[PDB]
Amino acid sequence: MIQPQTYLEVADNTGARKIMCIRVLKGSNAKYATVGDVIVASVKEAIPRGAVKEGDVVKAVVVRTKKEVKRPDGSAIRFDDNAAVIINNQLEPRGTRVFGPVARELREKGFMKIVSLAPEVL
Amino acid sequence: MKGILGVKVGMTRIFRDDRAVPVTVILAGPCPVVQRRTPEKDGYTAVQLGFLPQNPKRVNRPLKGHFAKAGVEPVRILREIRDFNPEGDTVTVEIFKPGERVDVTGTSKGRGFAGVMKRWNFAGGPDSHGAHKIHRHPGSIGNRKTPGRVYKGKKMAGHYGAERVTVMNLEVVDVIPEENLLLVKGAVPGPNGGLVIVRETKKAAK
Amino acid sequence: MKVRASVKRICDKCKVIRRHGRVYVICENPKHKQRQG
Amino acid sequence: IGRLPIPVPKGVSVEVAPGRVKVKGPKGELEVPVSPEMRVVVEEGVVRVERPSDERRHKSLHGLTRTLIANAVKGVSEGYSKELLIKGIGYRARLVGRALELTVGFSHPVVVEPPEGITFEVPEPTRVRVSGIDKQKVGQVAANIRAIRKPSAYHEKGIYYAGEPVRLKPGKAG
RNA sequence: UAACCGCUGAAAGCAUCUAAGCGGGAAGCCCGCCCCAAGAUGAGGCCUCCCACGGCGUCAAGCCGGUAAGGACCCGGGAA
RNA sequence: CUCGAUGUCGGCUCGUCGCAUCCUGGGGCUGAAGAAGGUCCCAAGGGUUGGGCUGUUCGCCCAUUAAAGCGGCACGCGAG
RNA sequence: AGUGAGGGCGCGAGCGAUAACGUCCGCGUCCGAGCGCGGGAACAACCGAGACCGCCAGCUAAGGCCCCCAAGUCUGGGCUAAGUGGUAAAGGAUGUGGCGCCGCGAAGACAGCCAGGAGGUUGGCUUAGAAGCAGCCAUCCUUUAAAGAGUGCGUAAUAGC
Repeated sequence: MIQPQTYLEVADNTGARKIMCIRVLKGSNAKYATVGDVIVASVKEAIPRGAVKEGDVVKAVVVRTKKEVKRPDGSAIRFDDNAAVIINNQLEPRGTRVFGPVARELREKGFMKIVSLAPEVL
Repeated sequence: MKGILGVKVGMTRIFRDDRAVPVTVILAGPCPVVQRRTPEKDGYTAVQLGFLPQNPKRVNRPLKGHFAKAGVEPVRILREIRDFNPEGDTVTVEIFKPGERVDVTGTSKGRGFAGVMKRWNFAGGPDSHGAHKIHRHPGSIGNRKTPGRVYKGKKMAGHYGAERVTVMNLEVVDVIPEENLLLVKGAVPGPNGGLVIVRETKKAAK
Repeated sequence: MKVRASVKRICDKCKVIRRHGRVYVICENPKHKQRQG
Repeated sequence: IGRLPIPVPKGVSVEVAPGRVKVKGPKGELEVPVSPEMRVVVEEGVVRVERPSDERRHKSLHGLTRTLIANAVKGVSEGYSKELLIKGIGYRARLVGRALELTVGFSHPVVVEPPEGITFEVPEPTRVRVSGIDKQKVGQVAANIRAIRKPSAYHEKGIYYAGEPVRLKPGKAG
């Protein structure tokens, strides 16, 4: 569901759909890279070419596995942990990416692009 | 602004365009069992009862205390100040309107006797490089010539369940005038299928 | 302005004001707020 | 010799009562303080403050009872109106009845109320002030209003007593 | 009310917030918020109720029944 | 005083007071436009993060943060 | 026969930082070793005072007398009023009260007031401006409210206070 130190997944312009975040970008007292949140990290996994690198950005929270509990008592869980990498502003990293729909995301809102972008099966 | 009750159980419901969860308040309807007139108890107020547990069972005193303004045949009773009795019998079949905010409390389910572990926060000590106490145990208690001894009021092990308490604001959600019941989405303060009460205070400027 | 001390007035006509054992110099220039009580 | 001479014209209700001096004129039944030793008279047209000594306490007391009750009188004679001028591109003003129109906080609700001798005068409103009765409480309320926005040394847009020369300092660099 | 801002005013026959008297003012102080609490011998306040209980050397503040006025005991049950 | 006996570090866990207060606010001051800094007096209310390496508390460094204070109590804590 | 090492206080030199309930020596007292009573809150050595034993006797030290607790909430004359009492220096101040002193042209005072704030006062440099109120000094005259070689708000001098 969350974590501080983390081996997380992504799938943007990733070096590798994996980076380790330090912590949560929220109210100074992290403890939860939580669903639909924004946080900090560097790469863990490799990267053929790609302008990505073995650095560190911050970004926004996708999937989780341990209760995506929504306002409308909409409920879900994906046996997957990953978010999209950000470039400053938030403005996402890559041109596309491998994943899809569901409230929590769009709801957080700031990232419509991610929104229309990851649609279909997967 | 007060309701007397037999707290039922907590359960989930739906509102507007979304579900959320409530609780079951139930109260026949207490009545003017005793009044502190002010000249009577210048701490003026109303004391009432709200049900009835067997009559064959009942001390004379009770029988006549009732006699007083005479009412019925119960045992559930208690009091609250600064609350007029624009009646001489109360139910809530309106008494408590929904879509309103409330404050309320009740008996507090009865814990046990667990130290630094329970009672207080922070789950005990640590575990491994040390096991001659494995995982948790009691913090520290004072010192040499500081106060020169053992302190006097920091949290402490044991019995911390047989007590009572309340919750600040909560929502009145819904009113079922028939079976004198009300759904309120509440911290089920203390058990359920037992005793509670509600009162409303909050000149709270957001 | 203040200082647990000093104060020998200043603004050429800076006022020695007696207020609450409060050695407070009053003038016509903020520069002199002399609070030494 | 000097710190105690004043006449009580108008035949004002110039009298001393329960250890309090009662000065009654246009109505201002002003209560002018009476230190037990100060003492005073009002005969013919002459009203005098006496001095049961002349040391520090007393002498100041003299300057006072004299000046302040003198007040009691001049006051009871007219009605105490404080002349005041509101001025600033950023501000509005009208009596409204019994409050303080006022507007220069860019979220203008300024509904005030008139304490007592206080009558509101909007004849402008650039020129605009109040009338009171009680010289102390009047200068005061006036103040309350001034205070609530008035300041501005470097750029004006405030309320001003008579409106002192408002000393002003430059803004940026030029 | 803290610093800090003012009103009315002398002693310093012009002035000053300043002993005099009045006001402004801090997430802080008493309260308002919940939780204890007359073993606060300085309460108990109110309600109902058995009778002023019955025998003994007056000083009967001792005995026995007195009242199931009530409660305890044992039993049986309890998120206590 | 103590050698017929007082366990010294580092850390842990539970901490308790303190103000020369760090974040908090209240402020007069500015070389104060705004914003933002910086300059003192008032006030402890709550608050006063994770890791790295180093047995080191200090420290230097990563990432934030409103902020990530100094210190009293044998540099609190072995009858924990 | 016993101590053969002791400390404290005051004064006088060491030393030490002219620090320490430091340690060195000396004059004295001290305290132990009596120094058991008073006492100053209570405190081995700071002022009083030597206890052989009594008194339901009286005079006194020191130091005390509103009360807690014996003893005038004495009298008399002041001076502070901050609570100093109820630890502190450097140093700061129209604190408080006191000198022993200076201004009184009732040729009626000072803060408060009124009005004029006088004509050569007009470069000296700089004059873009000094024509007191821009920098290197000027130290004169007439003239009356008695006279500003102009103490001061200032820009372009100047003009106004």
